[PDB]
Amino acid sequence: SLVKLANTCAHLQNCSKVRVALTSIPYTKLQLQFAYNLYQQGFLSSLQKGSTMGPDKDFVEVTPDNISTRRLWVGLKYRDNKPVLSSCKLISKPNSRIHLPMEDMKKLCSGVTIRNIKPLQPGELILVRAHNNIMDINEAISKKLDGEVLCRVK
Amino acid sequence: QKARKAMESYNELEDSLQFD
Amino acid sequence: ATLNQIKRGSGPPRRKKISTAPQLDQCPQRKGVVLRVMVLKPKKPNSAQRKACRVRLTNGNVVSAYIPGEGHDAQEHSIVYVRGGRCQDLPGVKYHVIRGAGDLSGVVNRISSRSKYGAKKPS
Amino acid sequence: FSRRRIAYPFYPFKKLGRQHPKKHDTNLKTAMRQFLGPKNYKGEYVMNKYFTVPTNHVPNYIKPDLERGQSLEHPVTKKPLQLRYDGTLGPPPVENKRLQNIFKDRLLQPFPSNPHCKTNYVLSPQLKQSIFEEITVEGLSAQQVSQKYGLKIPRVEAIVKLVSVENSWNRRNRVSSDLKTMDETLYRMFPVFDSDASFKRENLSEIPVPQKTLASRFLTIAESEPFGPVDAAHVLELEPAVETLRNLSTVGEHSSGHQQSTNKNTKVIYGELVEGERSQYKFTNAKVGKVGYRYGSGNRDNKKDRRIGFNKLGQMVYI
Amino acid sequence: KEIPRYENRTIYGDIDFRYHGVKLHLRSAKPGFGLRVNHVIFEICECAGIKDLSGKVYKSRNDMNIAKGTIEAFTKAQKTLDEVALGRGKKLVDVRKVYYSS
RNA sequence: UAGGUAGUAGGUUUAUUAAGAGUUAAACCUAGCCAACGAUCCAUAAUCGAUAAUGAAAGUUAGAACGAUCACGUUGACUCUGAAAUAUAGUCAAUAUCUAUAAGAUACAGCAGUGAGGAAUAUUGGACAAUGAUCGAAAGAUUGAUCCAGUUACUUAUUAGGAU
RNA sequence: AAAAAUAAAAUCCAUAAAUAAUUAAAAUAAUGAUAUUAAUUACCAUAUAUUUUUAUAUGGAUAUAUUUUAAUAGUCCUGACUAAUAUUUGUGCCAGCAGUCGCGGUAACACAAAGAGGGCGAGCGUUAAUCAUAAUGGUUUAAAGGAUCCGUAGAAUGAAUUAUAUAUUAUAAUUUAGAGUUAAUAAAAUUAAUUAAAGAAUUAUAAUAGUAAAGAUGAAAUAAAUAAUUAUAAGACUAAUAUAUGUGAAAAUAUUAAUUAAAUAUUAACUGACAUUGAGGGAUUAAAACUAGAGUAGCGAAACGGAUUCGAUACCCGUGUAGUUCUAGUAGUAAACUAUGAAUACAAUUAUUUAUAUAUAUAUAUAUAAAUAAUAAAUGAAAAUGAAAGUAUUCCACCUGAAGAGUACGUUAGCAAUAAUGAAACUCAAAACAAUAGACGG
RNA sequence: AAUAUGAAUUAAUGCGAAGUUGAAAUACAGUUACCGUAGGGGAACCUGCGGUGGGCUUAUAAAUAUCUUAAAUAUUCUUACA
Ligand SMILES: [K+]
Ligand SMILES: [K+]
Ligand SMILES: [K+]
Ligand SMILES: [K+]
Ligand SMILES: [K+]
Ligand SMILES: [K+]
Ligand SMILES: [K+]
Ligand SMILES: [K+]
Ligand SMILES: [K+]
Ligand SMILES: [K+]
Ligand SMILES: [K+]
Ligand SMILES: [K+]
Ligand SMILES: [K+]
Ligand SMILES: [K+]
Ligand SMILES: [K+]
Ligand SMILES: [Mg+2]
Ligand SMILES: [Mg+2]
Ligand SMILES: [Mg+2]
Ligand SMILES: [Mg+2]
Ligand SMILES: [Mg+2]
Ligand SMILES: [Mg+2]
Ligand SMILES: [Mg+2]
Ligand SMILES: [Mg+2]
Ligand SMILES: [Mg+2]
Ligand SMILES: [Mg+2]
Ligand SMILES: [Mg+2]
Ligand SMILES: [Mg+2]
Ligand SMILES: [Mg+2]
Ligand SMILES: [Mg+2]
Ligand SMILES: [Mg+2]
Ligand SMILES: [Mg+2]
Ligand SMILES: [Mg+2]
Ligand SMILES: [Mg+2]
Ligand SMILES: [Mg+2]
Ligand SMILES: [Mg+2]
Ligand SMILES: [Mg+2]
Ligand SMILES: [Mg+2]
Ligand SMILES: [Mg+2]
Ligand SMILES: [Mg+2]
Ligand SMILES: [Mg+2]
Ligand SMILES: [Mg+2]
Ligand SMILES: [Mg+2]
Ligand SMILES: [Mg+2]
Ligand SMILES: [Mg+2]
Ligand SMILES: [Mg+2]
Ligand SMILES: [Mg+2]
Ligand SMILES: [Mg+2]
Ligand SMILES: [Mg+2]
Ligand SMILES: [Mg+2]
Ligand SMILES: [Mg+2]
Ligand SMILES: [Mg+2]
Ligand SMILES: [Mg+2]
Ligand SMILES: [Mg+2]
Ligand SMILES: [Mg+2]
Ligand SMILES: [Mg+2]
Ligand SMILES: [Mg+2]
Ligand SMILES: [Mg+2]
Ligand SMILES: [Mg+2]
Ligand SMILES: [Mg+2]
Ligand SMILES: [Mg+2]
Ligand SMILES: [Mg+2]
Ligand SMILES: [Mg+2]
Ligand SMILES: [Mg+2]
Ligand SMILES: [Mg+2]
Repeated sequence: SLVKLANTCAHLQNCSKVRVALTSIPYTKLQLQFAYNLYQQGFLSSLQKGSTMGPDKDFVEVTPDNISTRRLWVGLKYRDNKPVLSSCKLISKPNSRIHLPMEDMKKLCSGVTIRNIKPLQPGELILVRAHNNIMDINEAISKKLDGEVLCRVK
Repeated sequence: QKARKAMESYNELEDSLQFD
Repeated sequence: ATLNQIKRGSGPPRRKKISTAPQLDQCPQRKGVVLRVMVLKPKKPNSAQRKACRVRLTNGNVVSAYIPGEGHDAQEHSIVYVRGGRCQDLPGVKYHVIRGAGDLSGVVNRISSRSKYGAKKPS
Repeated sequence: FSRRRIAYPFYPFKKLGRQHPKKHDTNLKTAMRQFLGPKNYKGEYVMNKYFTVPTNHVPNYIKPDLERGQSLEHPVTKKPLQLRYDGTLGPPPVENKRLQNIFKDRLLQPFPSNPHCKTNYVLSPQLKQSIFEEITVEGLSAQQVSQKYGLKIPRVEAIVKLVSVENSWNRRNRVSSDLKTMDETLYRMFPVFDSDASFKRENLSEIPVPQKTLASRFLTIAESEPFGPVDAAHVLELEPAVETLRNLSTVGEHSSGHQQSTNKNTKVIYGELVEGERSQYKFTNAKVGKVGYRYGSGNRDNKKDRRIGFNKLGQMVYI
Repeated sequence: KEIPRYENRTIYGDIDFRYHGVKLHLRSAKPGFGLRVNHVIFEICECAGIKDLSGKVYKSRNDMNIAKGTIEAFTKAQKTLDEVALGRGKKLVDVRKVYYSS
């Protein structure tokens, strides 16, 4: 759900403003892939599965009995009195989805505004979804993949 | 007319003094 | 507006200057015949006896044209050429007559800006 | 704020006082006569320090800021002379310290307000002959001579071309005394090039800056991932910059690597020439869809960007 | 105040800053691009040492609030490459600079 | 301009055509078809480009010039020939003019030119030398296509004197 | 530092044109309209050397030299936007100028000129036109949230896992977090419609004794009483509680009871995305108004009178018709207001109530929601908003300077008043909001 | 029947100057203003009915207060004592 992803992006911005160290997001495959990319790119300190009440200390198998109570817990980073994850916005919106070929993704990473999408800025992460997998735009260009430009994180 | 436009000439005149 | 409202017509209004000489019918100038020469009083805070003229254009439109320059020899039945341009202090006078065209002569003894007053170059 | 400003000298000068009614002089004209000094009966300005050319390979460029407008000196002793109350020229009261230790860079800077413009070094008549004899006789490559004397390859190729013209001129006695006099005078006005002097040597690593690369792309990679010029070249989809430099050094006609044969693959026919025919037909194979004048092409003749060219005879022709 | 400058000539990336009624959109530019911005921003860039910049001011164009907004944008809306790298624990490479390196 | 449509929407068959189809004509059935994402109606307009103008760009404007396409040759309909024409043909009628007064001829949106209208747009020019087109076996003939020149700062470009 | 001005003349050296010779190319088998061809060369020709080019020497050709020879730009502008500092004259709100702001009433940088100056330049200016010049927008208070909700289309949007496919979509299976169904348990007595009752007072009438003034107002005057105690009749209204708290989609809703309908929380089970929003459409919708029939105490447009006033078509007083009430309808409008559409996810605190639950050493304590108040952050033109007017997403409505105008015309609907829909021309460079400091306030 | 033109005839409105008759609005504007609707009046406006605040949140006391070693002891103290 792109709506759920929009909710998460707005949630992370709200948490950054108040500087909470730990927050939770909905437990779904898309959310987990989104969070994992942020973690590997250095935007998130930690990524743990858990429940509505907090991160799990020991592994808890997820089943239909507890799926409704599952959450993903992410740790936010702050350095030099500045939040590392300041902004998080969707590019492809629920009411206007954007699919780009690899050629147009290369132009976006080269300073060209494609379909009103502002080009990639220094230190910014743009995520792309291809065949239900989320990857950095630079990785999609390396794999010659065409995909939906989901969001940009800075 | 007096108040508003009088300063246009004086404030440019202030800049005249700057070169002086 | 929402994305669907934009799809249905919603959008920013366009900016393009509007015509201020509708009676010319998108022509640089139109010939006309002076119906009556008149003297009009500027709107305040201006004071003067502004010379104007009512003119019937070759397209049937009747307009009020300002006669520029000091002194004019325009009369009734005189052939005049009317161009765009309003007289700011005279409401309803939206046009100018061209000096040195038709039966309207150039300004007598004009030295500066002669081309604007139909004055030929002195030898 | 802006107003018309008569270009009065920035430095102090003797302004006009009370004037006889028929002089009709200007403060600009009197400031110029003070800069120029007296004019002799021969029409010369001997007191001006710029009237005569330097003869020691050191350019005499104007230094109004450092001399504060004092341009007069003794024509033989080169000792400063300034205007006095009597209306005569004499020694200045205090020596000018700004004119005795001038930076080396300033000496080569002709325009006071632009320090990014410097004169070039003149090559001595000996270095030119050496370069000419090495490329032509010894058979060295322009890349070698360029890397030896610290001269850019185009300049090296130009020296060979010009020395060839000087040999033909000297072989037909076309270099007159006046030309020799002028050449020597101009030679003694510029700093001579020294191949050994490191600062005088021309940079040999310059490459044209492309446009696609002029933008600033940034990549976020692992903290310990190595990224070097070759990786950057792949990202920008350009040949390595070192390769560009090497390909630019093999362009000289006498440089190594100069090659042009991949184009000798176009069938050409030279039509039969018969006695009495004033011209020969040359046919060049082409491909339908590429050859021909296109239909409905933009006419630019009535536009500001109309294409203007020059034919083999040098005559201006519309393209 | 000190303002971060990328290569001592331009800003780091693009800036979309709102200062009261002034909407400032500033974009970094290539070397030799010059200053193509509101005249108020031009003077500030000249004093600060910014040589290449593009931008557009929307909504309010009050000179006073453009100047203050610009100063604030140069400080609160910029992040150096070094600061981004340290915060994320990643290496950030300027591809254009590496292309001309040894 | 909110309802529109009655060959109208669909089915079957014949006629017609090289050929599909309510395309046209005839017959018989079904009750459909279009429409507030704008039907029907009215007004306006020749359309477009790798053309021109403008803008950072998306676009916007023009549609003269170059090129592509369509329509028309005073107006309407019809017919003949033909692969193809409601032909700048023929027939009849309409409007205007003309002379030969005939069931007549002409219609400059071919070139030049004239009057009119308009703010405003040119020579009643030269040549078939070139490139094409038509006729001819050829020799050749014809060509206001075309190529040239004339008029007009309408546009563009170059030049319209340097040193002292 | 007031220049005009290296500007002029003059000096040096050129080229164009002319003149002379020569002469391509468009075209060749031949044919040239253009054409008095372009170009080249400067006595012509030739030889040698000679990037080019140059140079020497030769044959003929004139008197040691060898055809001649130049250079007259216009147009707009100089207060600001907008480049134009060297000043001066005439005019005096006249004459005139003007794209915008404006200029001119005797020291005019703006009009008409001189001087000087700034543009562009065989063009310059001007008019008519095209493109660009802010939505990288808004709607509490400035243009702009539909009165309200229900719900159709939506070529609008919308959960989870897995597997395929031709892939942000489709299909299948599976799942329960959204959305619903039923029951259990606890809680509450409101909101609709209907029926049945109660209450204080008011007015009228009659009686009673008892009198002579009463009533009204700023003060006045107009129209066996007033007051008191009884009895009777009629219509309308609903004191305290009470905060419209709460409830209801909004409009609305507070004397009592009853009938019918709807409405809360938690738990259990169940369905398995069945949801959100909602053009058109539908329904409801204060007061006034209208149609028909009843009612009519009090109040009260109008009308008629009394006052006030210089006047008083008013404010105040009297008499008081429609109306206000009920029944059955029409109509669909309000500052129908929170001047703020609905839904979902989310974000830092305190206080106060309410609800549910938990515990006990039984009355507090601990929890989780809701409401309200004051705030952090954030937002904002600010005033302020504060769980939205914050951070985001989805859908609908609406706005594009003022005035003209919610007008005109047409259409649709209505018994009618009217309601909905809804322009253009002309004119102007205004117009509006928040906030600041004053002034003023019966 | 439509489109266009003129049109007897007739409706609305703007600007300009410029007086006149009142004093309706902005302060408690001297009767709170405005919204909807109805009636009336030279004109603004007046009156009835409900609504709104873009007017009254502009909101600010019926007062009353207590016992342990006042010092040879707390008050001093400078890295000390412990
Ligand atoms: K239509
Ligand atoms: K034409
Ligand atoms: K021919
Ligand atoms: K000039
Ligand atoms: K607002
Ligand atoms: K309530
Ligand atoms: K399912
Ligand atoms: K729906
Ligand atoms: K609706
Ligand atoms: K009554
Ligand atoms: K309200
Ligand atoms: K809505
Ligand atoms: K009033
Ligand atoms: K009212
Ligand atoms: K009223
Ligand atoms: Mg003028
Ligand atoms: Mg200026
Ligand atoms: Mg058929
Ligand atoms: Mg049909
Ligand atoms: Mg039939
Ligand atoms: Mg047409
Ligand atoms: Mg077009
Ligand atoms: Mg054309
Ligand atoms: Mg078109
Ligand atoms: Mg044409
Ligand atoms: Mg035809
Ligand atoms: Mg025809
Ligand atoms: Mg015909
Ligand atoms: Mg004709
Ligand atoms: Mg013709
Ligand atoms: Mg005419
Ligand atoms: Mg001919
Ligand atoms: Mg010549
Ligand atoms: Mg020939
Ligand atoms: Mg004067
Ligand atoms: Mg001016
Ligand atoms: Mg003047
Ligand atoms: Mg002058
Ligand atoms: Mg030109
Ligand atoms: Mg735009
Ligand atoms: Mg809104
Ligand atoms: Mg509302
Ligand atoms: Mg409203
Ligand atoms: Mg549930
Ligand atoms: Mg009584
Ligand atoms: Mg009560
Ligand atoms: Mg409440
Ligand atoms: Mg709904
Ligand atoms: Mg009744
Ligand atoms: Mg009364
Ligand atoms: Mg109703
Ligand atoms: Mg109404
Ligand atoms: Mg309304
Ligand atoms: Mg209400
Ligand atoms: Mg709902
Ligand atoms: Mg109406
Ligand atoms: Mg205000
Ligand atoms: Mg009054
Ligand atoms: Mg009043
Ligand atoms: Mg009042
Ligand atoms: Mg009354
Ligand atoms: Mg009232
Ligand atoms: Mg008030
Ligand atoms: Mg208030």
